[PDB]
Amino acid sequence: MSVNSNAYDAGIMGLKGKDFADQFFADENQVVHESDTVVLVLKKSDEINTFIEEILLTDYKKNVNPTVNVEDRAGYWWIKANGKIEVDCDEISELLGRQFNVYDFLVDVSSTIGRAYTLGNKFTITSELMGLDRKLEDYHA
Repeated sequence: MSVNSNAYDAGIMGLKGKDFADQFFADENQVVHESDTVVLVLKKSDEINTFIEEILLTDYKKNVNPTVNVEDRAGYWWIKANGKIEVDCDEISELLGRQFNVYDFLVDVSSTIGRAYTLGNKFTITSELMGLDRKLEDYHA
């Protein structure tokens, strides 16, 4: 009837504190087998923070692609996309140093998987190339 309860520090070191939760769900890092996904990681600084918000949600949300999904891991942002992605030159560069360049991105950062080619004002990074082996997908003897 009169069951008093005041915290659980007497058992928190065993109840919820001892349930081996660091061995239930892993996925800390899986292996990828021959994938044509568009990947590229950029340092998480006051630079990426803003530009990323714009660049992606501005163009990729308003009109560009529903993919270009970001993933926050240890500290840097994980920008992954399906098929191909393309960054505009004017949004980020504006906040990342107005009148900046285009190849600034994917030049030599943490990593940027995908072929980047710029044209006028807007660079596109591909990671598929339409499949280098579309007709040679298989060849034996």
